[PDB]
Amino acid sequence: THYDFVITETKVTRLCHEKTILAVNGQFPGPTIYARKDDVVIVNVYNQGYKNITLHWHGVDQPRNPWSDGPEYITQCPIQPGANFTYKIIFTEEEGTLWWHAHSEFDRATVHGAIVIHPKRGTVYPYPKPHKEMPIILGEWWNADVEQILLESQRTGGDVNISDANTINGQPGDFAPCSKEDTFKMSVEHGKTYLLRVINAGLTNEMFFAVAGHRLTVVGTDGRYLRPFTVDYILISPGQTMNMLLEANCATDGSANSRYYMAARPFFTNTAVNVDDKNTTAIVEYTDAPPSASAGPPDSPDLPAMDDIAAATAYTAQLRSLVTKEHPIDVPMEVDEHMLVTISVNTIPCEPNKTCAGPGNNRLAASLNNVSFMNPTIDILDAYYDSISGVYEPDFPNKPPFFFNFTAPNPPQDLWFTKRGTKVKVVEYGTILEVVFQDTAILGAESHPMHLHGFSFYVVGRGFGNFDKDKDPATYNLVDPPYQNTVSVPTGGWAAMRFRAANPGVWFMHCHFDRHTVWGMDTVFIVKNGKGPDAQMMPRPPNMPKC
Ligand SMILES: *[C@@H]1O[C@H](CO)[C@@H](O[C@@H]2O[C@H](CO)[C@@H](O)[C@H](O)[C@H]2NC(C)=O)[C@H](O)[C@H]1NC(C)=O
Ligand SMILES: *[C@@H]1O[C@H](CO)[C@@H](O[C@@H]2O[C@H](CO)[C@@H](O)[C@H](O)[C@H]2NC(C)=O)[C@H](O)[C@H]1NC(C)=O
Ligand SMILES: COc1cc(/C=C/CO)cc(OC)c1O
Ligand SMILES: *[C@@H]1O[C@H](CO)[C@@H](O)[C@H](O)[C@H]1NC(C)=O
Ligand SMILES: *[C@@H]1O[C@H](CO)[C@@H](O)[C@H](O)[C@H]1NC(C)=O
Ligand SMILES: *[C@@H]1O[C@H](CO)[C@@H](O)[C@H](O)[C@H]1NC(C)=O
Ligand SMILES: *[C@@H]1O[C@H](CO)[C@@H](O)[C@H](O)[C@H]1NC(C)=O
Ligand SMILES: *[C@@H]1O[C@H](CO)[C@@H](O)[C@H](O)[C@H]1NC(C)=O
Ligand SMILES: [Cu+2]
Ligand SMILES: [Cu+2]
Ligand SMILES: [Cu+2]
Ligand SMILES: [Cu+2]
Repeated sequence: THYDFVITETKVTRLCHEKTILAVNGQFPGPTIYARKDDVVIVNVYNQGYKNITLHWHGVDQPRNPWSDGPEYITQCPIQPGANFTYKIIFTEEEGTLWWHAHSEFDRATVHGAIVIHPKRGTVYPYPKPHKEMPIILGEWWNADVEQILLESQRTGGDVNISDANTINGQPGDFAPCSKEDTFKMSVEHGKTYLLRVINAGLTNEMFFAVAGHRLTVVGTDGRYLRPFTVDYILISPGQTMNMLLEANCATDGSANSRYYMAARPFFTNTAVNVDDKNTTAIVEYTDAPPSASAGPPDSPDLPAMDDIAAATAYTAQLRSLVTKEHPIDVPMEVDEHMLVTISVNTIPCEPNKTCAGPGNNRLAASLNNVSFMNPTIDILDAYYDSISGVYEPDFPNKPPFFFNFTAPNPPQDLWFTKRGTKVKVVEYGTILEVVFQDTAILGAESHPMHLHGFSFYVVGRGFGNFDKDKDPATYNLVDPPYQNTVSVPTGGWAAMRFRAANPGVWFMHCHFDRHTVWGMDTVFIVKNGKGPDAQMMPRPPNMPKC
């Protein structure tokens, strides 16, 4: 239950391009954290790299413990080069696959890895024990330094350059230059069942994923078991994890191919904007098969087309929490407070005496309820703890300031603009929230993977168009809604979720597309202390990084 994570400058080559990246213990992707349910894991982080950095344990509630949550300028100031910081990871309700990643600038492009939470001693999976288990991390690679990719977009105000490759476990696969020799491969035996722990650690796109010749029985997401269902492909958004069983029963007598492509490719609908639409591949190989069976290329799966919204919708519609005596559910039935949160990509005016590259030669930005989040220089949590004025404003609104036909295509150019601010939403301990995410069509309808630190939540409804507060709740799933930490909000639509705010602390909420995070598609919940020691935020650790 103890790890040393040294942030290292590491030389890595992909697509024949060598660069120095930040990595953890010289590994890209980084090491897997292994835990069992309810473990407490300690990670000593030594920053031996060239820049400020933080780490985040994605999907771990961290009850009463925002100090170890990681988001830069939200719960901590950064770990400076040459400094260290000890994170305490408190696992509670989570069982399944999570992941960890840098939470500073675009550093998670290379600084990320898996978290595996096994059933605790004396318990077992709700499904037959898989023969083997394999993390499958989907990601992106840029040939350029990712710091330079970010800085350039900061300077121009235009869109972030697309990645040069999509990757599986850091490897682009068979169809990228200088990549076929090191394509990720996994061995399977006929008749055995394998648990694929799929993590979308990319920065930019939701992804379709499939394995040629093999159906996938999805059994969990975001650390919570799902009602099992079997499919030919999945959709997975950045931030999400999805666990699924693969049954390796293809013929090993030579009558069938012995190699099958695992493949992923974006789900992306904005036909106006560029995208890294390159597929990424890995190989599932039946090892106990004759050498003649691997003669030709591996079989390829049918992936949905990149703009196939129906295929995305059809996968997401199947997600339901597993509800059993061993795995019960607690859907909040009586809501204390409703929020409607509009999600938009925006512009702000270009700074004086400069030309910008965003829409209308303005600067790109993003907003929640038309507030474009701006990081403070004293982190929110310290400001909250020490009652430091002039850092944040506790009046993030429950509703957008101006109602309009949110999802009507091509809104007028005046609706592009937003306004920066550092606003948070303060709630009393135990408040039951229904948060309805509403995509707008400003600068293009787009599916946003909204993520809440400190909590998972029940996704009780979703639909296309404008959420109707007087009709859509009538068909909410209040019985077994999926319990997620990151929700794919529909393209040009809405998603409703509920949770009890019973974790005292300072909790970031943001789109898990990093470009939208930096552009300001974020806010913060401050959950006040309740009554009782168990409802008290932990005290500040002695060696928090200085601001
Ligand atoms: C989001 O906020 C921006 C900035 O406050 C709003 O844009 C302003 O709109 C008013 C008229 O309502 C103009 O007088 C200002 O000049 C605008 N500011 C600009 C263009 O920077 C925008 O209307 C809001 N959008 C919403 C609420 O959807
Ligand atoms: C790395 O992080 C540190 C801590 O946030 C930054 O140092 C602070 O910079 C602000 C300017 O915004 C000063 O007001 C503080 O006095 C600094 N605190 C220190 C030095 O402890 C530093 O700027 C960051 N580096 C980069 C490149 O962003
Ligand atoms: C739909 O919102 C976007 C608009 C734009 C428009 C950019 C024009 O400069 C870019 C984006 O990044 C991929 C967006 O996510
Ligand atoms: C880590 O940082 C602390 C300062 O907070 C320092 O005292 C210590 O020597 C550093 N190195 C370790 C713990 O190995
Ligand atoms: C981003 O892409 C453009 C090509 O569209 C290229 O000119 C530019 O150099 C790229 N930026 C970086 C930092 O590589
Ligand atoms: C991936 O893309 C390459 C290049 O377009 C294509 O030849 C190959 O068939 C694709 N693979 C799959 C599994 O779709
Ligand atoms: C900077 O912008 C102002 C306002 O548009 C303009 O009057 C001034 O000439 C500019 N400075 C230059 C071009 O050096
Ligand atoms: C809102 O916009 C949609 C899409 O154009 C349109 O079908 C609908 O009629 C509009 N609703 C109202 C009330 O104008
Ligand atoms: Cu995350
Ligand atoms: Cu998170
Ligand atoms: Cu986050
Ligand atoms: Cu987004």
